[PDB]
Amino acid sequence: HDAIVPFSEPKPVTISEKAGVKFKPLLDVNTGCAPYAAVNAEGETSGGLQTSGDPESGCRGSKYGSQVYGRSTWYNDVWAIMYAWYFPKDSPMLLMGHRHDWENVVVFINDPDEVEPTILGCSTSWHSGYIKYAPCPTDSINGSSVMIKYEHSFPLNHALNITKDAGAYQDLIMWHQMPDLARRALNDTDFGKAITPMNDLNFMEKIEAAWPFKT
Ligand SMILES: *[C@@H]1O[C@H](CO)[C@@H](O[C@@H]2O[C@H](CO)[C@@H](O[C@@H]3O[C@H](CO)[C@@H](O)[C@H](O)[C@@H]3O)[C@H](O)[C@H]2NC(C)=O)[C@H](O)[C@H]1NC(C)=O
Ligand SMILES: *[C@@H]1O[C@H](CO)[C@@H](O[C@@H]2O[C@H](CO)[C@@H](O[C@@H]3O[C@H](CO)[C@@H](O)[C@H](O)[C@@H]3O)[C@H](O)[C@H]2NC(C)=O)[C@H](O)[C@H]1NC(C)=O
Ligand SMILES: *[C@@H]1O[C@H](CO)[C@@H](O)[C@H](O)[C@H]1NC(C)=O
Repeated sequence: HDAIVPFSEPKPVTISEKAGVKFKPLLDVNTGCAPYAAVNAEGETSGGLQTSGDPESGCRGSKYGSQVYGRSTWYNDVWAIMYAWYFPKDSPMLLMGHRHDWENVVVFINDPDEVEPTILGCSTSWHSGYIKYAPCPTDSINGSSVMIKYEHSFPLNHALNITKDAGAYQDLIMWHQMPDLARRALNDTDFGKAITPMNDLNFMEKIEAAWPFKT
């Protein structure tokens, strides 16, 4: 329980690293787990938590701090950045819920190599699909940080959506900055009902599913 030590956020050097840090979302959590690190540098992964009668018990926050995962690519001449969070359980009241949970938002900007790139759209994970916004509404943008809420509405489990309430930042690690042992684990580990969204199997399919523009 709470054994995984997160990666530190390295000081950004490349275009994509700098943009990754610049456009980190704010995450506000409502009645669920705080985000936890899913994997460590040695490739061990979180065991999650069994479902129980309280949505937050055991997962109010790691003694090691939190993590947010990032991965980016050009797609259809727009720059797409995925931010993903891992939670040890998703266990709402009245619902069966499950061990493990992965959520993500995809932020779309015009070009990462501008002094002030423009957010063009944003898509928030919703039970394997997305809620798509084009444009990303201004009231949910805090500087260059989209404001995201993790919450549940009966009769479905937790999901993400934009919000006007400012949350908090987590230490960001980008896919390429994790050691090969960690990427191997994120590529291969079975999280049951939760699917790791930025690993090599799923990332491009997810970016395509997240495309919010009326093309
Ligand atoms: C995802 O988030 C969006 C953004 O907040 C949600 O859309 C919003 O839904 C509410 C419905 O409660 C709309 O609220 C307004 O509320 C008053 C209540 O008195 C109503 O009278 C107004 O006519 C108006 O509908 C709000 O306009 C709407 N915003 C947008 C941009 O659509 C959306 O429901 C969330 N989706 C999920 C699945 O949770
Ligand atoms: C998920 O990410 C991991 C880590 O980046 C990828 O595993 C790494 O990539 C290849 C897998 O084909 C391995 O290289 C191969 O090693 C064998 C045995 O030494 C050699 O015969 C081949 O010529 C090739 O060099 C690499 O060792 C492996 N690393 C680890 C730690 O597993 C994996 O490919 C990714 N999965 C997907 C679906 O992309
Ligand atoms: C923007 O985020 C900060 C925390 O990062 C918060 O203190 C502030 O109230 C937010 N402002 C708006 C307008 O959302």
